[PDB]
Amino acid sequence: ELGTAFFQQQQLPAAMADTFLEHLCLLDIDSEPVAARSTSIIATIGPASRSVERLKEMIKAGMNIARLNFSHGSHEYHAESIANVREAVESFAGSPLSYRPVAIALDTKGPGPGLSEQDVRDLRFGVEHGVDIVFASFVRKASDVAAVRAALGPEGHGIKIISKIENHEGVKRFDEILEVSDGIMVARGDLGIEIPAEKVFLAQKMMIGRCNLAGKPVVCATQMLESMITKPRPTRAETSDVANAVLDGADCIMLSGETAKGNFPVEAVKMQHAIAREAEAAVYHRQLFEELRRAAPLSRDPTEVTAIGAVEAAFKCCAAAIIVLTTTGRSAQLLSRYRPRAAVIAVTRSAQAARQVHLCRGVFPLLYREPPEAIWADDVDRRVQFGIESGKLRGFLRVGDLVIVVTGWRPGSGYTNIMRVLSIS
Amino acid sequence: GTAFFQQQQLPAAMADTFLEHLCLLDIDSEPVAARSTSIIATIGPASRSVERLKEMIKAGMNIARLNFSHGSHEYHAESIANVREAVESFAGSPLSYRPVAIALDTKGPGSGPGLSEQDVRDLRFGVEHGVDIVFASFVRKASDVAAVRAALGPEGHGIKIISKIENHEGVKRFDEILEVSDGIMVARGDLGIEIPAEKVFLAQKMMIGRCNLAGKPVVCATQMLESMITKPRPTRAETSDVANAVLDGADCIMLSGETAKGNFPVEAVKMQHAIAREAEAAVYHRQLFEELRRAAPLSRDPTEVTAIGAVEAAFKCCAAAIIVLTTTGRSAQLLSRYRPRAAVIAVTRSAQAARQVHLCRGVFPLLYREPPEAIWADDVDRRVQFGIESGKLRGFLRVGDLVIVVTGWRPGSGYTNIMRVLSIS
Amino acid sequence: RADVAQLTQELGTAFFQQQQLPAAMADTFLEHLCLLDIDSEPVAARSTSIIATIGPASRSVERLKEMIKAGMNIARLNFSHGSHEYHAESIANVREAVESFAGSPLSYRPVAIALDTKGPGSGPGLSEQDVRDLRFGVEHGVDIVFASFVRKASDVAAVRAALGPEGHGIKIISKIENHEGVKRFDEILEVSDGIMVARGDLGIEIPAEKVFLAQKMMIGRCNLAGKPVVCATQMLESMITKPRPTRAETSDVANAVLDGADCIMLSGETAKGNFPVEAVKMQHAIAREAEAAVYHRQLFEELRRAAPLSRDPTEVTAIGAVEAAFKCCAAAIIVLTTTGRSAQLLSRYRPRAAVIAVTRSAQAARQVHLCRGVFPLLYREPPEAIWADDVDRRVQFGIESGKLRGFLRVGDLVIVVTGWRPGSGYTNIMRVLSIS
Amino acid sequence: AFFQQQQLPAAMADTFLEHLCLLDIDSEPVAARSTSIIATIGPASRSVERLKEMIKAGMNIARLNFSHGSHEYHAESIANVREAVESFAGSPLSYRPVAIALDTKGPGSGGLSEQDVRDLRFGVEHGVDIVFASFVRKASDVAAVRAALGPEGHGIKIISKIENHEGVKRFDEILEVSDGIMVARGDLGIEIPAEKVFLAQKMMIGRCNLAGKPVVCATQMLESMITKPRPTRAETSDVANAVLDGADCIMLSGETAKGNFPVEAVKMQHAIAREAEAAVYHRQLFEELRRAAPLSRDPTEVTAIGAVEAAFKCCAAAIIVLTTTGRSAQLLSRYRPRAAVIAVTRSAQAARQVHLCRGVFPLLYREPPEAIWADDVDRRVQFGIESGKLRGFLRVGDLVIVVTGWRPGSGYTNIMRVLSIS
Ligand SMILES: O=S(=O)(NCCc1ccc(S(=O)(=O)c2ccc(O)c(O)c2)cc1)c1ccc(O)c(O)c1
Ligand SMILES: O=S(=O)(NCCc1ccc(S(=O)(=O)c2ccc(O)c(O)c2)cc1)c1ccc(O)c(O)c1
Ligand SMILES: O=P(O)(O)OC[C@H]1O[C@](O)(COP(=O)(O)O)[C@@H](O)[C@@H]1O
Ligand SMILES: O=P(O)(O)OC[C@H]1O[C@](O)(COP(=O)(O)O)[C@@H](O)[C@@H]1O
Ligand SMILES: O=P(O)(O)OC[C@H]1O[C@](O)(COP(=O)(O)O)[C@@H](O)[C@@H]1O
Ligand SMILES: O=P(O)(O)OC[C@H]1O[C@](O)(COP(=O)(O)O)[C@@H](O)[C@@H]1O
Ligand SMILES: O=C([O-])C(=O)[O-]
Ligand SMILES: O=C([O-])C(=O)[O-]
Ligand SMILES: O=C([O-])C(=O)[O-]
Ligand SMILES: O=C([O-])C(=O)[O-]
Ligand SMILES: [K+]
Ligand SMILES: [K+]
Ligand SMILES: [K+]
Ligand SMILES: [K+]
Ligand SMILES: [Mg+2]
Ligand SMILES: [Mg+2]
Ligand SMILES: [Mg+2]
Ligand SMILES: [Mg+2]
Repeated sequence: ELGTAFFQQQQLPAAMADTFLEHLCLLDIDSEPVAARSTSIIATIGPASRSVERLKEMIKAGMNIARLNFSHGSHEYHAESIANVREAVESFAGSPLSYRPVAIALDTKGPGPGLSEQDVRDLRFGVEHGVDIVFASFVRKASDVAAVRAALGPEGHGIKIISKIENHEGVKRFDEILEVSDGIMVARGDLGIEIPAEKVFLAQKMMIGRCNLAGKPVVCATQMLESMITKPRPTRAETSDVANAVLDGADCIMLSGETAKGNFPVEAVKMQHAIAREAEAAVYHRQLFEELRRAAPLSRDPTEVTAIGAVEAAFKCCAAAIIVLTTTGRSAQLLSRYRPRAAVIAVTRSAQAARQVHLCRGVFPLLYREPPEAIWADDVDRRVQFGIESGKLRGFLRVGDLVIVVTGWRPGSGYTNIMRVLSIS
Repeated sequence: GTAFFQQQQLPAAMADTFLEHLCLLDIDSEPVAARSTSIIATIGPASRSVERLKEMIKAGMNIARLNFSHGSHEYHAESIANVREAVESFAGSPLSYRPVAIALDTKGPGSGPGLSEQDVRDLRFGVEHGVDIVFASFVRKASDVAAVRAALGPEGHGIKIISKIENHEGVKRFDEILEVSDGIMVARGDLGIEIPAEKVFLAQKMMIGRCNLAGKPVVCATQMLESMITKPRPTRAETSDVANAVLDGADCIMLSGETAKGNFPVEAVKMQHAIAREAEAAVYHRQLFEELRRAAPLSRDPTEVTAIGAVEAAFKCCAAAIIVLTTTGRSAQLLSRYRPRAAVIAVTRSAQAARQVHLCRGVFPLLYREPPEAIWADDVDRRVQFGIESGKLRGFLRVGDLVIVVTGWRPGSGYTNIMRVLSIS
Repeated sequence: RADVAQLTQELGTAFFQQQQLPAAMADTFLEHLCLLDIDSEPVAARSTSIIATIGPASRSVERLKEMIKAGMNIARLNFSHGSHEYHAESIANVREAVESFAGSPLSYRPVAIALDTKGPGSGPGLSEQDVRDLRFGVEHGVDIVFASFVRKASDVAAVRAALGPEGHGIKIISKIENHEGVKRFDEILEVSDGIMVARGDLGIEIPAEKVFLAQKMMIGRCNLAGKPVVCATQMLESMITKPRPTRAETSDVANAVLDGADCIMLSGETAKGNFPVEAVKMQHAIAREAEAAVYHRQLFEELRRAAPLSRDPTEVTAIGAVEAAFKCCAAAIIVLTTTGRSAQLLSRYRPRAAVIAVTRSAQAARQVHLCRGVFPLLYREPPEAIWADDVDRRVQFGIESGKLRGFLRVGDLVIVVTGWRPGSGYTNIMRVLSIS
Repeated sequence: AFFQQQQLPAAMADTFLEHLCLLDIDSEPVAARSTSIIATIGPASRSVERLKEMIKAGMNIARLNFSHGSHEYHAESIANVREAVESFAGSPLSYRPVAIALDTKGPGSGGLSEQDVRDLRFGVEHGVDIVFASFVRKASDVAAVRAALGPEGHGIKIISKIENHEGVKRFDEILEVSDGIMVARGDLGIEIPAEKVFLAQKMMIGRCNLAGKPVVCATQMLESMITKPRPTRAETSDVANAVLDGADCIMLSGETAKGNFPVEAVKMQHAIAREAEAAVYHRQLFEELRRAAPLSRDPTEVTAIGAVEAAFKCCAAAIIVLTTTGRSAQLLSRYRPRAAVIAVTRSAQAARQVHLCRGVFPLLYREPPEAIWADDVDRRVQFGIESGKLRGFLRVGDLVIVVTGWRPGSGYTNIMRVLSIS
């Protein structure tokens, strides 16, 4: 039905292993990855990656989130970077095979007591320019997040706040920070200066583990491919670091100087893309799924209940994708937390949700712009078919495949409760 | 509430090891779930009175067994008529009506090598009288099952054949017999004479294990409550034997002389009911579900994929029930094979399928009698509402419970593909 | 298959087909059940002890010799019936039958004598008849007391006090027979040497459909504590009048062994029935089949995970010896013991290997029958001048007795467990020896 | 306080996910660093005074890269290493043996090259302990290296370097005839796509752990430390992940051979390895190693499993083992005990070679002999205890597992004893 060739690809012999030791022993360099790369790539915009033509090459290479580092540059400089990103993104609104939403994230300069005056002004700039995410620098406690949230004013409550953990206090107060944040960034640069360099891997693994347990995005950042600022190829430690961040459970991986100022910004994005694809196939889903299941408390929320049912069904049939309809991205995030091998294709009418779901591993957003049908059930079927046809066009799906489809019982956010098994025709 | 988590051996259910699970079993933890292992009662002089049969149905009898080793065809036709008269006396309340299957147990081949002439005549009697199940005596190989199937003719294509394993050859050729049978009966009486008495428990445990792995019904039979033929209370070994047959994984438990000729037929049914309810709560679902999922192969059949998704969703939310619409009983059987703690309420229009699904542990059949609605989606919803209303009346459901609803995308058998999370209102 | 390939080439495919070894290698309990085979013959010596109640059907010396040969390890005297004179005669007949085999020290079978008390009756604590019967037990040298209707820790303290300073070595097995005993189980087990799941009264005191829960819970907790647990009452009841038991009875015996019972008991089946010897033979045959069907892979992992870390060298040596025995498919673990404690600590990890306990104490040799898998050998030789040579002689006695008894063959590996100095409490050494 | 140190809350976790969640930057490592450090000797690390600092920093194996330098150059490096090592021999209870490994140039465009034959002969003549054989592609390459060592070099350990696709594909046949493996990531990263090297590393480490044979992770682990005093975030993560993967040894090449911070690079590897060893999830690792190790009738194999099990049961500070060839210590090491394996040996070569096995701390026995063999054994065990107390491995009141044999000579280990310290 699928063939022996299917079961030799994407580390499937290592996937069937009964122990983690046997899983390692069965990893094969000749077993090619087939699934689309699920860990998002955040690229820092700077002199080496500002031009519209360079940004088009970075989008093609795999960049999903453009980071603006507000530690340098004026508001005028960053507004031009935003306009260049949006111009490069919209240049592909013709071909549906190449069009992809790209999120814009603002990284603050940092704190002094309370939020700095420059951070208040930069956060206001972000709201005025429609940024999707804020990477808040030096978050140490829950009140630091509340201050950033308050500065996002009356108009920016939909912006995701990713708290950067950069010091001992942030690590110690991690649980209270994660509870009030949308996600976390393991900011290894400052963290490696604030705590002993030999302890950073413990903080990284702990934070990734806790974010995976909470179902919240976690970004691994800084010096992942550092030598690529001046060299065309990374060191053996650098490729290992990227692979291990993905195996640890990071939703996003980041490039800073590699894309902002280095000589090989596009090559650095290509390298992160190539490593993440290899590492995602090497994940030991048998143990991961069982442990995510065992740790996750019982839930009476139908979205959470449908999500675990859909992920279980996708593993049972080797589903090419899980197509989910989402207004805020939440139904896609709840599927993503169980780490399915199947791609989560999120169909949405919200351009902001489409950009923000790049924070969740394995979510491939599709922005639906067709006008509503008069009959709601027909409008749902048209969006389900839109995900199927986009999936066929991009290579996720073929006729005869099985897909899991996740929808809700009435319009509006918060009513997901249906999982369907569909044969692609 | 805290009271909820003290009942149905929930502290023992949360245990991390089987040893800790045994340590946490509590005699004060009352069973809450409806009894899921079916009771087969043999009909005889002690249980043919229509008024006595009504008491046995109320006590929990699900399948009435006619032992063709004793009595004439005229005697068995009167047994069938009395069973049907007692069963149909409750049809005036469709929300509480309990279907009861009729099983024909053959005399056997005797000194012959294959199907005897008396068995050919008895099987034809069964088809003419509309029996639901055949317990075929002394099945030794796959060709014995084919001969029973041939003797049932074209009119008896829907009858379930449960092969009785009663000797060494049947145990050795078990795999080939199970492959062509609808299920198995561990016929301990003859088996204990054909093989050493001290080895029967090994054959019982092996056969139950293999049937659970195949997703096919398995019946534990003979001398389970033997002393209740003359005494009002069973021995300590007898109550333990019933509990252990349920813990082993038997779908059905049987009564022979206890109901056919003894002085306490109703009390024997009540005792099996009481023990099975206690033993089902003591099942270690944490290990059982993991092992059934791991052993079950990948499937591209949407009914099988929806079944595992629905069972996973039911465990996630502590669903009171899985309501499934079924024509042949197949969708209910595929849910049952994963051993959910949630009751599988099977709503069907087929009176025969309603009787036959008693062979699957945890399937509670409801016979829907209303003619089809003009709009198919309304007819589906009416059947689901009938399941909810029957469930509320019988104590399976309460307002505020979560229920998993399993349906298909079009009319007719074979199209189950939808799982939905529903709150009981 | 790579984890057993070399040992399969060495020991042969026939070795790995016996004693439910394909079911033993299974990765899940479901696959373990699927691989159980009625043609896979048991090889190991029966490890669950059989307690037989002595009565009119089993009191003669000649009948007792047949019961010892059939497998009886513990003789139970039910003090609910019979006078002190009647029970003293039963004790003398048991000792005469047991000593008739003492001529060959290498094959002699010690048999424990257990006194089962009448109980408190309508009273709240220790009755006057129990005080008199317990003093009779001390005066007649009984090894074990099965204390009836234990409801709390003070009930066992009262039994201990009635035994006096002379009965300090007697094992107290508390009988759990009612709701209060089940609810106060933890405090009772803490002060008892073991437990008896007394299903007869328990099945009257609590709903009959709940007894299996109390049995499984108590066996689980005793296995966790490493203390003996006895499953009792109506196991082979129909064998009082019939030569073959019912299908529920053979299942009940097998399930008590699979649950983890150290001992199984016969009451009326041996005390008053028409087939006392056949009932013992049936329990022996079922226990051997059920012991091979135990899923050691999960059981050993769970016993290890649940057992707290220990700084007691006897406990540390015990787990190391059991681990080593599983690694090499050791035929036996030979242990030197004074009180039986080192053998009990090996037994709590449920090795597949027989635990051959070499002791000079006749009482400890009788009492270790309470621990599953312990085969006592009574050493009658006087001590050597050099302690190290005396220890080596005792180990060689175990090997030679094991060879003559069929436990050990040339080429087998055995694990030997000893201590660093004389006296109880100093076990700390494990050795791997090849049988030549 | 005991249960807050060495990641013990994370060690008690019921799942790997919970284990990650409980990792604590404030939980200080207490156990001695188990993963050996191999430092390449070059212009930056050739002086006797420099080598003494590197030994104090944690260097266990000195690597001589025969791709560069003459035989005269390498003989001087060997003499300087031995002079620095022997400067600490005055205190036998604290003396640290250091192995000398010869890394061959390789076959180049060719089987065994003529320069490799000459270099291997040099190694035997100069008493090297280990050979890192370059570009091993099949079992016959190992046989050729073994033949070139001759009858005088029967005791030298051959660690096969896997550097290309053929070596990865023929891994099982190479490991079967080798003493261990080196994941030579430099050439491997050029021979196969750079994004696939982590898969080859994890597979090879897993298979060596399964076989109970040493595995070395090598190349660019702390590359930026050649010119900078601190490594990058990717470099510290790489070292930690090689240890978490299961590497017995970690290596420094240019960082020690030609870089500006050779001592600091050794100190950095030491600090990271200690932190990573405490973060190992022993609960799962021991169960998996135990399950996968085949049944055995070899008493040394049987005693080793029993001793490791007993060490975990009592939180033993150490397993003290008497060994002639190092084999009894290697069989204990394969089960990855948390307890240090203190190997007491009279063989100076075995003391150097057991650095290839994670968690084996060699002690070279040089005390006068005892006339009674039982007394001589007891004295070697007391020597293990005293050196352990002096070095901080043991304290009074600790439990240790002692692994001895029933008669003199190698191959007779069969005894495990539980001993209370002082
Ligand atoms: O299922 S996974 O992809 N886990 C694999 C990672 C892993 C498990 C266990 C160990 S171990 O130290 O026990 C060990 C190390 C090396 C061995 O050879 C060995 O046998 C055992 C190390 C590493 C996963 C990832 C992230 C999670 O949050 C999660 O819940 C599960
Ligand atoms: O390892 S053992 O020898 N026997 C395991 C007995 C057992 C385990 C699990 C279940 S289960 O309900 O999960 C289940 C039932 C039926 C299936 O087919 C299935 O896959 C799973 C039932 C029974 C053992 C005995 C006593 C102990 O105290 C102990 O720690 C371990
Ligand atoms: O993931 P979210 O934000 O809750 O959105 C899920 C919602 O999407 C839907 O599937 C479709 O709703 P709309 O037609 O309003 O887009 C709802 O039925 C469901 O509640
Ligand atoms: O379990 P079965 O026999 O396959 O029946 C399931 C069928 O029942 C339904 O849910 C309802 O079908 P009907 O309207 O024909 O009764 C179908 O959609 C589905 O295919
Ligand atoms: O199991 P116990 O009661 O602790 O006895 C074990 C004891 O037996 C021995 O092996 C032998 O002791 P004895 O010489 O006193 O008989 C002791 O070394 C050890 O302490
Ligand atoms: O690990 P190896 O090489 O097998 O050496 C272990 C040997 O060491 C000993 O413990 C002591 O032997 P020596 O007295 O020869 O040093 C032997 O009993 C044992 O066989
Ligand atoms: O700010 C950052 O990204 C850091 O410190 O690593
Ligand atoms: O026929 C039967 O039911 C039997 O033999 O047990
Ligand atoms: O006393 C007993 O043995 C009982 O009640 O079972
Ligand atoms: O030779 C080496 O060490 C390499 O290639 O990495
Ligand atoms: K910044
Ligand atoms: K019949
Ligand atoms: K009594
Ligand atoms: K070289
Ligand atoms: Mg920073
Ligand atoms: Mg029969
Ligand atoms: Mg009683
Ligand atoms: Mg190289």
